[PDB]
Amino acid sequence: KVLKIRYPDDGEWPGAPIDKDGDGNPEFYIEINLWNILNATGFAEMTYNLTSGVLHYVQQLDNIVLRDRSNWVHGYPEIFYGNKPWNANYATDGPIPLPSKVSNLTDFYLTISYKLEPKNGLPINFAIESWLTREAWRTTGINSDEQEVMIWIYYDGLQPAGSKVKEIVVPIIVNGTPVNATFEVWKANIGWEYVAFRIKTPIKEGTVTIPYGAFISVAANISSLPNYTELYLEDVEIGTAFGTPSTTSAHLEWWITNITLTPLDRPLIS
Ligand SMILES: [Ca+2]
Ligand SMILES: [Ca+2]
Repeated sequence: KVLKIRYPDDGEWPGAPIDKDGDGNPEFYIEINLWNILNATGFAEMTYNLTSGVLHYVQQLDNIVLRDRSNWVHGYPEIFYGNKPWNANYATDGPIPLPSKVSNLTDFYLTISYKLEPKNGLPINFAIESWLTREAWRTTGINSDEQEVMIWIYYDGLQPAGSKVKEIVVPIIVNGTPVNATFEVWKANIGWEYVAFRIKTPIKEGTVTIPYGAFISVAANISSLPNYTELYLEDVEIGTAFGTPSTTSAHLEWWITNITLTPLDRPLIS
């Protein structure tokens, strides 16, 4: 009834599928994903109670030494749907058929209920991201002619890579109320094209619904990549990037109670 993964007990890359009906196709996949930590004292643990659906992350890391300080953040503990293109983990038991070409995929709402508790000023975000690849089912990383799209609905003390492009309005729902929100749009080239949408009014807890195609449409429109609509939207990842090169301790707790993807009768890109 409770799935648990733990760093460092389960190795340096703990992860596991959430497969509540035991059918061999996960509905989501969880990873502690301390991808830029070389060594730390303490632990990080992610539990997932299969009756309530609560995902709970608890992290107490100290003495942190990074694998590469130029990558800035320490890690991105996360839950995702679809095929994460960096590894062989996937989750496809859901209503949206990911991966799919962006030219074929319906728009969808993403609704997340959550609560974040970073300790002592730790720089963090709460970031949803997707990877857009030239092949349907990538598992070996990302190339220069592909894209990372990130949507930050909370942040403290972190700025997206690259430089600010513009601000956009996106109609979202916060705590049951439809609201026009503003997102800054940032663009970088970091080995691949990077586009991040950073909310101007961070939301540290509650229930948030966003229309995914509002973001992908802007990412398409500002992209320098050729044949953008032939890319596959591989996945939707939800997690908290944290840390900076001068952070040596990182204590953080958070909870996610619901993730829902809701299809809409319309194209993703408009
Ligand atoms: Ca399943
Ligand atoms: Ca994968």
